[PDB]
Amino acid sequence: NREEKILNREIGFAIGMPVCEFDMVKDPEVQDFRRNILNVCKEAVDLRDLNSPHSRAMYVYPPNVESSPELPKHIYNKLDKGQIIVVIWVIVSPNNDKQKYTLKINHDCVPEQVIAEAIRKKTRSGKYILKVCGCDEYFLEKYPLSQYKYIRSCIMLGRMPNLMLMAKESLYSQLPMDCFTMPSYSRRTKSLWVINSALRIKILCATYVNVNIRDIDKIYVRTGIYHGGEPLCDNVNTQRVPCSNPRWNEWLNYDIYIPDLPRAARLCLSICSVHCPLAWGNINLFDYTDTLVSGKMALNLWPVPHGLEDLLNPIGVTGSNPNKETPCLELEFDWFSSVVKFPDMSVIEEHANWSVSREAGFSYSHAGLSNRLARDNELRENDKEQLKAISTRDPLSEITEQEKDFLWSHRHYCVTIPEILPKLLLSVKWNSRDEVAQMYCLVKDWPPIKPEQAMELLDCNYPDPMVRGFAVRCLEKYLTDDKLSQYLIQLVQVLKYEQYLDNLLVRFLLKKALTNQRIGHFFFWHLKSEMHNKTVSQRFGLLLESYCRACGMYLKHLNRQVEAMEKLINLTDILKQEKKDETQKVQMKFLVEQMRRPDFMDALQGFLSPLNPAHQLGNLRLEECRIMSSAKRPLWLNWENPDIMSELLFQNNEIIFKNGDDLRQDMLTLQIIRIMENIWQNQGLDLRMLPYGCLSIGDCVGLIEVVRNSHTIMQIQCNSHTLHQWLKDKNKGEIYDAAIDLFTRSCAGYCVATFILGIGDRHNSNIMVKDDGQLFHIDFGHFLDVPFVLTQDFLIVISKGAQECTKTREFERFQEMCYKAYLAIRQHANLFINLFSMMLGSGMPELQSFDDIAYIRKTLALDKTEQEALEYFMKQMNDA
Repeated sequence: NREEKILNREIGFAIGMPVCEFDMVKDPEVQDFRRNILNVCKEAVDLRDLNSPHSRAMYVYPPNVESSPELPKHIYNKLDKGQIIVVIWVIVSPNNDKQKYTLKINHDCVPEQVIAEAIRKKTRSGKYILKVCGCDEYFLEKYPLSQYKYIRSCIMLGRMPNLMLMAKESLYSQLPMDCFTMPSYSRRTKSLWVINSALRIKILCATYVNVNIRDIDKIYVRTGIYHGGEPLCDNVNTQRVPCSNPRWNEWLNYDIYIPDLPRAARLCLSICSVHCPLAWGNINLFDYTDTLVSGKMALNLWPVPHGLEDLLNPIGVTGSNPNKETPCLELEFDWFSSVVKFPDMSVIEEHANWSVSREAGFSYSHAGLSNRLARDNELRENDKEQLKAISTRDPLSEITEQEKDFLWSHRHYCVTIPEILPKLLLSVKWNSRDEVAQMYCLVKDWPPIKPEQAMELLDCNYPDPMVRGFAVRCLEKYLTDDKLSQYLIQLVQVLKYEQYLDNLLVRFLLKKALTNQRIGHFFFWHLKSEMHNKTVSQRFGLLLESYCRACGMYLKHLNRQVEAMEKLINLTDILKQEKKDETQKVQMKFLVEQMRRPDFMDALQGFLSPLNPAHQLGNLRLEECRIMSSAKRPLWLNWENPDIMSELLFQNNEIIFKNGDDLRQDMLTLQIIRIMENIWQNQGLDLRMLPYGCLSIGDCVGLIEVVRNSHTIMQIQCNSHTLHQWLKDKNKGEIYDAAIDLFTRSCAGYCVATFILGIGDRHNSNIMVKDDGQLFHIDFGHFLDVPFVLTQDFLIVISKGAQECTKTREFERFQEMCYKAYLAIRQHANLFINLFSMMLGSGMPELQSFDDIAYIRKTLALDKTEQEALEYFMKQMNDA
């Protein structure tokens, strides 16, 4: 058709990849994915069409609400007699005439109740909705007004809520309807258990294996069978062969029997020199149709990632390298006269139910022969008490083989403490179909666990699809849209661990992206920002294709953002190329020259901010745009806020564009800070952090939010009393007390957060202070390594200029904030551990092994008691 060719052009421009390149791939998994995923698209579109048009406005403008309607004490105490003061704005004439009506109402009022009170005091002389003044956020559901994050924050900050009445007809008429069309491209045996053979694989020859004859005599193929990074048997190598003729023609035998192969079994192989590795690759032993791979097949290998001292790379992704001009290794698997598939769930349930009756046969005498079969043995309360103690340890405490045998034995009891499932799963012998079949039935009826606990089951050491299917069940039952957005970074990353294109995790995330457009925005950009990475570009490219067909009109607004970013990349590439050594003035002349060409001049104005799509980026104030003093030439960009009420929120939107630095680390560290702030605010501990906008949009390219009215400590010094005098100066009179209080709280938060996270390299140019006293750190490149950090400059401010701070009462109140903030994060240690664990396959440099993560066990003292952990942080703080 004709409309389909335009839509494919729009999809291709958004992804940076022509749709026809997807059509060219003859891998049937690819084509099946492109068709089979389309039911998620129709379900999502139908969810947006049931109860139109309010259904599609919910989609485009979801409520921005907190997790729970309950308010902490320090929040409620902001509100005398449970009453909030809210200003409601109405425009009487089409000339944008302002009329404010101030209201005093209960915080739990639905937006309809706030419209009623506003319309009654409008007349003192069901057709409207509330909009946040200054940005495209709406209050469409019947949430308690205090539960919306904007209203909650206005209570938190002691700032005045500014809202606007707007008729429903206004918003609805500006939301175009979605005409999702199904595309022209959707319309297109013996079990393993009955095979008693040992596994053997044929390593025949290798091509494109050019390598320097210097320091190379012989080369050889190292293989290994793994299940999620743990070997199922011994690694078997091939025999050394000459470098000029890479032929082995060798069948390798492995200590594992075929019916015991787990579903997620993978062949991890590599080519190694003689005694270093050259290139690696992984193959799934089963395809996406549950078929034991049989026959000849060739694998294009991957270059060794810098830092890989091992010989195999079992955590790297699986599949052939798309660059077919790389080392290519040829393999052959046994055919067994028939198509071999993995047994049905009914066959597994039979074998497992059979296996439980074999237990009651064996009785108590036989139970002695195996420590893992302690089911028949009677269980003292010590056993129940040890299982409880095991279930309460962090996801990275070592589980001994005694404990693993102890866990398998009591699995019918572990169902009663479902939080122990992760450690239980780690106790299975995954190379025993007898045990695994029996674990499946446990997982089949396992009680749901918290989303924060289930996310662990999606990282790099739970590859089994039944384990991961249970994990998605949990998120799909308890994970709120708020928490989904909060954790979206990690949930996108764990898609890389998935063994196949079509899988329950991606169907979950895609459906939520296509029913919640705040989520779909960052879903898009987190995927788009890594299309340059060839290990996942095809995976994310196909997933982006299906998204762009069903997200609706927002595809047009996304392309609008993509070309904006693309012009900024091209323009900054030309600066780093042709004017990199010129003065900043010569660079600015060239910048203003390039920016005033007509094609560029609208590509970058009249689009939505990728940092926050509620923010509209109107006209560009070139007079306020500058190349920044930093290296890599950051662009200070300034747009007009075209909103009618821009003066009540922010009149200019200031964003830094940075080309050259990997921003994934800043984006992650600020996520952790935001979550830590959320934990502290829920426990009534008002420690004000500033998790500040930072989005990676591509390979060492991204956007950074500007916080206004802030200065670095180094500039403020331009005496240890110097900082405090600046704060006294900026904050005279009654403001002094609130300002000192704001600095002490923000300092406590960042002291604790930087200590826990091992945030080193902190100097007076990495710590800024706002005019209202808000301290906050910056440039989070390095992290997880450093001791507790408190300069004398900070302490003088806390004690309001006193000589000894330890002596004053304010330092006592400062410490209790830290100890409480420290113990609050420690009580949520599993959350942060799992979040970092999910980031291991990301390819991020500073999160590549569990050794990198072990440092938060040390700073949080998880192997000690909450007493002795507090004393450790008692000491770490007084060490100054």
